[PDB]
Amino acid sequence: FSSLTKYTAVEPGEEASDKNGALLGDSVVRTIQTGIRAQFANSGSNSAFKTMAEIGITQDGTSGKLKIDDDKLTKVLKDNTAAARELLVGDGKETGITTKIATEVKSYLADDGIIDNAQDNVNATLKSLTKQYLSVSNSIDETVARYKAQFTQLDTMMSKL
Amino acid sequence: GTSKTALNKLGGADGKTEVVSIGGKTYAASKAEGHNFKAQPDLAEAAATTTENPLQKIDAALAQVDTLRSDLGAVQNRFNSAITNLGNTVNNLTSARSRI
Amino acid sequence: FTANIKGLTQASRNANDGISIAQTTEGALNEINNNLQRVRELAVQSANSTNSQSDLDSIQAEITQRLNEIDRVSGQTQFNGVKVLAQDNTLTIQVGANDGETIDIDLKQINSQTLGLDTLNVQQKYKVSDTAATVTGYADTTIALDNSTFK
Amino acid sequence: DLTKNEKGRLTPITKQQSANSAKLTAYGTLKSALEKFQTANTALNKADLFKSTV
Repeated sequence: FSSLTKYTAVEPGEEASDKNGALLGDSVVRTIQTGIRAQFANSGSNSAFKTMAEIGITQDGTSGKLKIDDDKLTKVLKDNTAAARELLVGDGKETGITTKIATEVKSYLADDGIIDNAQDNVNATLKSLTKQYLSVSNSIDETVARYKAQFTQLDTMMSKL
Repeated sequence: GTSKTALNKLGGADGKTEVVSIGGKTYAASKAEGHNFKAQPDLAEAAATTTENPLQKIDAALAQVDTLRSDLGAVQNRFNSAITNLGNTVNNLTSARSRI
Repeated sequence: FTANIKGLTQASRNANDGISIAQTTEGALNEINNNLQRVRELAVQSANSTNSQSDLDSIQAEITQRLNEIDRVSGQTQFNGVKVLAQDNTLTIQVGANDGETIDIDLKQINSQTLGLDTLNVQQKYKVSDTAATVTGYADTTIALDNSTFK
Repeated sequence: DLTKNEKGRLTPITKQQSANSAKLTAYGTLKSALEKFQTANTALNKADLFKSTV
């Protein structure tokens, strides 16, 4: 997701830049990132330890990389695996991170899914742009036809002289 | 730029932070140095003792996250509208100059 | 038209500033949500009373200190004069016939320390063990016998 | 004025279609990512595996 951020800032001194970022002009991926990160914050645990606090799963200070504490995670899991069982698995039927992630992904893959709707809108937009390209192409063809008529006229005038 | 000898209150979770009080408001001397007073003449600091009820603080933090993402979406669609308008202007003007 | 060139250039830089605003808002959102995750981690850890209070206080102090560090490094990065958490500024796109309607964006003072999260303390203060007449230490003095009487 | 007109007329809108194609490729990449998360979820959601005492 951090690799999807393409940006080249330009000061007023230099002219306009032709290069455009791959993921720019599009906020749906940012919404997906926010939703995924928020759902990653577990709060439906049956145990009092709703958060993964006791285990030792720590996100990075500036980014979402899990700066996992190997010795802390190891000492906690040798202390008790039951906390891990009751933390994220929960009941195992409906409660749990995996269940909601899978359900929302199954929603996304369908037509009602936000990613599917985004790509449908993308293809509709590019088809409208293809219609615009056809319009510009026929205008270019007409203008080139006039230019070639003028060029042949100039050739005829130079031949007369 | 002038240091004043004055009674300093306790500050921090442990209370060992020696928070200097200036103008009747206690400003944490730890972060007082290196901060521009012009932008924020009266910044908020950790008050005496502690502030309870963390639940409303977490609710405020998540509301801040929500309003920040809303502002980000507003900015996104705003410059998207600006970009499409300027692109339409550019292509219209180049078609016109090609025609002329 | 010569004004068209400068209008187009400033419109392009305004769009670039808007993109920079979006990216720095993403960065700020990432930072503040990392802080929120750490804070809820601390709250869950300190909810139980079995853990030592000194460790909880040390973790609270560390959370406050790197929150201050990240806030100050965010507030000392100002490129092209755009920044949210530091200054209040209004930016309006010029109406040079390039934009149908001019939109004005306000970047106000937005910080999480106003919410009072740093003000929180996990452990309530306990009265210190006081010893009466400890008789320890000294006081530095420079007084001396009077010059006139001694002379 | 042939060169100026040609340079203007070759690529007037192509950047937009290129951006749309890049967006579609990004959608495909994130789709592959979510499939690998499906695989991970299937691997871990098994509640019996935490009962291992070999």
